[PDB]
Amino acid sequence: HHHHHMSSKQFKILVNEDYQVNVPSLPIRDVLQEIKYCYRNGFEGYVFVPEYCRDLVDCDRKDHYVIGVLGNGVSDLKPVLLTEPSVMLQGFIVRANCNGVLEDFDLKIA
Repeated sequence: HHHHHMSSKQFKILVNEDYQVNVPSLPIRDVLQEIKYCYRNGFEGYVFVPEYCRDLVDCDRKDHYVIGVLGNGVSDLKPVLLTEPSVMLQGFIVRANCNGVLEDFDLKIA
């Protein structure tokens, strides 16, 4: 029998809705390892950019990946391209040093 239990972590991440940022992207194998690192150690050095603010994110390697946040409630962390069209995309967690506001995120690995 299935039994509901907590299987995700809570993180306080800086949210960027105001500033244009140029961010690094990675090959898919490296982003999968980076998502494991962040799930264990947190998101220092990262900001979350909501999907409605996607035009704020520049990148020199559009063929490579960033951290995507997918789904409602408990969101999944998955490698995504910045052009990801999924209607389930909440936003991106990208390396940046800009100002923002603090928000809570309930996350697990895809």
